Amino acid sequence: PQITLWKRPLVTIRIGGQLKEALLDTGADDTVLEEMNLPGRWKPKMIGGIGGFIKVRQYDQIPIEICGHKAIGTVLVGPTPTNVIGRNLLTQIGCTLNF
Amino acid sequence: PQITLWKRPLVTIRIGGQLKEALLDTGADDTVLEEMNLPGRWKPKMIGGIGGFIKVRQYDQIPIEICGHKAIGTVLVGPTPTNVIGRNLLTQIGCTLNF
Ligand SMILES: CC(C)(C)NC(=O)[C@@H]1CN(Cc2cccnc2)CCN1C[C@@H](O)C[C@@H](Cc1ccccc1)C(=O)N[C@H]1c2ccccc2C[C@H]1O
Repeated sequence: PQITLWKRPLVTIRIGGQLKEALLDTGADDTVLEEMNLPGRWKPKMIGGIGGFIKVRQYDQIPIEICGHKAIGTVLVGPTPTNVIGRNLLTQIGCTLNF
Repeated sequence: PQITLWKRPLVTIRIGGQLKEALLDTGADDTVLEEMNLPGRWKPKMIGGIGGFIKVRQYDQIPIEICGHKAIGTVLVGPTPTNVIGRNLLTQIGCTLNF
C-alpha cells in the first residue's frame, strides 16, 4: 500500500505468534522491539539512538509478518519505548520512499 | 524519486546557503541537525528517543531544500549523532512509504 506521514507510520506485525503495532522507520538500520520472551539463543548488543546507547538482546532468523507481508531476520529486543521496524526488514517487503 | 532501503536513505540538503547530508527518517517526528549556526531566535527544547533525552535549540520557519524540493518549517539543532529529516518536513515534500 501507500502510507502518508501526517501521522506516525504505524502498522500491525506478527511475531512469536503475537500481534503488535510497530513503526515503519527508514531511519533505523535495525529492528528493535519491546521487551518480550522470545525463545532461542541470543547475543548481547549495544545500539545507539538519539539519546545514547541501550543494551539489547539480538535474535537471528526470526520470522515476522509486517502488514500481511512475510519477512525473516534479525530482531533486537530491549527497553525501547516503541517497536521499530528497520531497513533490515523493510528491504525484504520491497518498501520504498517516494516523492 | 523512488528510494530503496538497502542503503541508508541519505540526501543532500541546503540550509543557510550551506550544503549538508541528511537521513530521510520516517520514525522521527521532527527534524534535527548537528550543531551549527542558524540566523534568527531560538528557544530551548528537549526531545527524546532511543537512549534518552537531549537538549536542542528550536528554530522556526527555516527554509530548507531537500534533494531539490523546498520546505519551510521547524528545525531543531543539537548534539545529534546524525542529521535527520523528520515527518514535519517529509510531509511538505510529499513523501510517502510504498510497498
Ligand atoms: C537502531 C535504532 C533503532 C536504535 N536506531 C535509531 O534510533 C536511529 C539513530 N540515529 C542516530 C545514530 C546513533 C548511533 C549510531 N548511528 C546513528 C538517529 C535516527 N534513529 C532513528 C529514529 O528514527 C528512531 C525514533 C524512535 C522513536 C520513535 C517515537 C518515540 C520514541 C522513539 C526516534 O528517535 N524518534 C524521535 C526523534 C528523532 C529525531 C527528531 C525528533 C524526534 C522525536 C522522536 O520521534
